[PDB]
Amino acid sequence: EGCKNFFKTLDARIEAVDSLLTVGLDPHIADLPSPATAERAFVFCERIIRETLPFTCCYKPNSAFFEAFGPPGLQALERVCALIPDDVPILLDAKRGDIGSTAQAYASSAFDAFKADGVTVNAYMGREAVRPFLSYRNKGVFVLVKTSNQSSNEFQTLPVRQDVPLYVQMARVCNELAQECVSEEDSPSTTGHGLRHNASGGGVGLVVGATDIEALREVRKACPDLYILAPGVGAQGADLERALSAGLCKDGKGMLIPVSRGISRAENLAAQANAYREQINEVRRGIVQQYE
Amino acid sequence: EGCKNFFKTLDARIEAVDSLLTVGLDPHIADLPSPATAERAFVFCERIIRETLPFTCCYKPNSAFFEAFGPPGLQALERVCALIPDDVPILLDAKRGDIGSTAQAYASSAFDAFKADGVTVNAYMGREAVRPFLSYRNKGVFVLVKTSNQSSNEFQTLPVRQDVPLYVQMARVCNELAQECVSEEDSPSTTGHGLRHNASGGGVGLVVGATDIEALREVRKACPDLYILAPGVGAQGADLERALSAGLCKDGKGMLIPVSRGISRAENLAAQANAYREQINEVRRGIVQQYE
Repeated sequence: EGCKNFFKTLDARIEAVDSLLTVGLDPHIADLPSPATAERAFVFCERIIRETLPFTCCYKPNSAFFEAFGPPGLQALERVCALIPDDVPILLDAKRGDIGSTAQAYASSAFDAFKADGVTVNAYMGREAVRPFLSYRNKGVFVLVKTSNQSSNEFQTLPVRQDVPLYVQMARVCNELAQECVSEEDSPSTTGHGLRHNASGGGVGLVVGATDIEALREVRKACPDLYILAPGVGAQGADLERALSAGLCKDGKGMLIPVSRGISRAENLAAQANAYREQINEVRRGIVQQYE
Repeated sequence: EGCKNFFKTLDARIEAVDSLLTVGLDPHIADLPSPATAERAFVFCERIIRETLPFTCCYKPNSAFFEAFGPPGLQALERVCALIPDDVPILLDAKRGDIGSTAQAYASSAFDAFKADGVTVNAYMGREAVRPFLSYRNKGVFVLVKTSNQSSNEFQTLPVRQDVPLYVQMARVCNELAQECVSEEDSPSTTGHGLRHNASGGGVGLVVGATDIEALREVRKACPDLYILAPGVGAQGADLERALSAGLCKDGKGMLIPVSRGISRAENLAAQANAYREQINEVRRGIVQQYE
């Protein structure tokens, strides 16, 4: 079964280990034994995977930290991705964004070379920057909508042309794009969250910071079915219970909570991972119970 | 003299070889001898540099095409960058864009590891995504304003809050950012285009497609001194004479014309490079002559 994908594999993994926890694989030089190397970055990511695997539904390595070591850093990235099991999606956080010809090469890099199951994308340049990634029909493509940082309140929150914030228009385009890539499948869906993904387990995802509760509420309203990657928990001190409440779908899914330092710096990685997992699960229980 | 920078080195190179031609180093698999490899990508870029060097003021390798071959592809990128002389700026077209911590790693990748003199950046996430690159005070940081593709007329041209297009607000932020990073230098400048770059030869650049003449006119008006990288010529059939007229500064500089396939596919690379060089120069003659 070399038919590993993003969303279908994800859903099974989520139900199998009961988790929406995504674990970031970010080898910051400062967190590695001195003197830092690409090899040490590999070991760092290995131990993390080895210990948090039972509580994790998805691994999110961030390309920048590997790129910091040059070619040996990417050599480490490839080895890290190859280390992750076939039943656990790999979301490559590279926030790539360029024109057609060029985006096709970033897509191939992420999927053919690094062998990721999903990838992060920047759509400032419009849909021509997202489609090339979606041609790989079984892959997850997560578009940056409203980010977790402070400066997101500089362009992303600008009123656009009753006016809507730029990030909202971005979400509407993403939803329209999701609908465009599932246009030939029997509609309406027979399971419900039909735009969540396509028959191959591929589809459009959204990146919305957990830090901004309003944004999650607005994005969810524009894109009711799509998955949302919500960075912010731990490091940026985001309110986890309030975030899930705003972004989770009726079925208690449709949202991924990525944590990096929150886990990697912990005395016990495995115990910490589970702590977030359980914490997340307390909220999911409520959401799913209200509608039964 | 290991004091190579972007803008000061650039200006000298521009005057030395009399050119605003930037040569793209984009090894598309389709243009390489079959079966394509990272090694063949290196040779491809080598021959290009070897032949167009005398007419080129800057080399622009696009990271995506190297990333397409995996780690060996980046191993090739590093070798390509190391091949370029000390008097010719290297602009790494990676369109990187992420938060502080992470952007610092992309910066280090581009400068410490790949040893580029400049880099392309995506500011959808605001100024926190650009500053980390600017901490490397002698480097050129080119922000995506209004791109050359079609989909740029999807978000970039949206009216923002007398309303202005998003790309214009993006330019104003870039100019405000340039002014922020040169705030401690004697002002006004003694040479004029003072925000062009800082004392270390570093500074903020702009990426505006040559294809959209109006955009060039608008961006120039918001950012009168800054350099503009204008992709579009050749491949996307942009009007070169009209583009330069809209974006060139009074002194006949402040603009870079990147060409990839236009050159790489030519029967004679060197002759073609010069053809664009001369073509560009005919326009510069006029601009500089009107104000004398």
